[PDB]
Amino acid sequence: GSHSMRYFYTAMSRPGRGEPRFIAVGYVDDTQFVRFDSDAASPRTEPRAPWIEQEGPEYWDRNTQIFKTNTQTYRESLRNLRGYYNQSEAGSHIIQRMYGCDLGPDGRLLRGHDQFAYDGKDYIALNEDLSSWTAADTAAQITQRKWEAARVAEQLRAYLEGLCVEWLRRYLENGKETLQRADPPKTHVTHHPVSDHEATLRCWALGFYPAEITLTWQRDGEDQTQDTELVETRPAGDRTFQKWAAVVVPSGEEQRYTCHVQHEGLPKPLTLRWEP
Amino acid sequence: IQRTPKIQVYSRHPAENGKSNFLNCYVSGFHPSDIEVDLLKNGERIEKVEHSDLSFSKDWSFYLLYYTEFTPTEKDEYACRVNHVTLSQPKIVKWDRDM
Amino acid sequence: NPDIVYQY
Repeated sequence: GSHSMRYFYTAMSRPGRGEPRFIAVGYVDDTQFVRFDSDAASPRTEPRAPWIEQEGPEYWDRNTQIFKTNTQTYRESLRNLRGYYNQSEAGSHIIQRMYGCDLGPDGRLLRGHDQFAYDGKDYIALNEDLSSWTAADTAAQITQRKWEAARVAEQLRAYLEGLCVEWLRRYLENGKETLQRADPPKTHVTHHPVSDHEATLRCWALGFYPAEITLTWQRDGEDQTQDTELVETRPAGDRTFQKWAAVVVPSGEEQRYTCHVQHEGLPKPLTLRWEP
Repeated sequence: IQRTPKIQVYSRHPAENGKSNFLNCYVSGFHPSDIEVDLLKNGERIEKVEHSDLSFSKDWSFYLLYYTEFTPTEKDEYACRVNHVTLSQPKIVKWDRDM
Repeated sequence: NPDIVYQY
């Protein structure tokens, strides 16, 4: 299947409550495998998936050194961005970074990613070409000029096409029993009368991995997009995810509705109905 | 600047009275990242609650899972109480085993 | 493994 590696960094200032917190998490698909938190009693890169534990001492020391350097760099970036936006020293601000690589089903690089946000708004992003930038505003253009002068895009391209892809392939092999195992959803339809006139039909998908799924209701073979209440896919806490889609149907008309399930772990897409 | 959290309260496994399970409170779609989440049992704060490491979605919004071991029963009421800068008062979302 | 590439 298709796989990706992503790192998510968040630096948050908190004036009057010490220096900005820096947190980094690493994921392979929907599985987190590392964390670093500058607010931990003894900040260090910690394993969060069993297959990463086999990495040696140099791995944990090297990752810690990088995240500790990033902690200092991001506190400087927060100071710079407060000035680029003429903001007072009173408020709390957040910088976020996401980056990583996507591989196709053959293990070949599909594309790289490297983007940033300031206070939850897009700030700067490395374009798909891994050579040019898209700045959201005149403040991000200052960062773009600094990064263009320092050949940052060239270093990121080298990482995204090289080390990102090599480490992702290694993690995929080390954790092949889980990372490369798609667990299909366990599916069922529940019926809940709302009144004498209507009932809710709820189509459940439980125990699936990865998180990507498609769950829809059709009425006489027609998509009920506007009438379906679709909850966000949510983690069960054991690596798996859950999701449901609900439609309110007139009493007696339940057999006109079918629930449709698409998931990587399903050989063929499922069609379910309420089974009274 | 600024997004209110979405809240879901649910069990890890299908709920069976007298059988040990995990009560989850998933908070997502919020910005900034500071958030207060409590799991409640009959309106009282459950003391031993774990949470996932802070992460975020493609739209930059944060998400966290708060969880604890619980044994559901017919009479015990469970809930999740959430406060965020976007909320004037804490939001309570009751656990309903059908959702 | 993370990258080793900057202040804004």
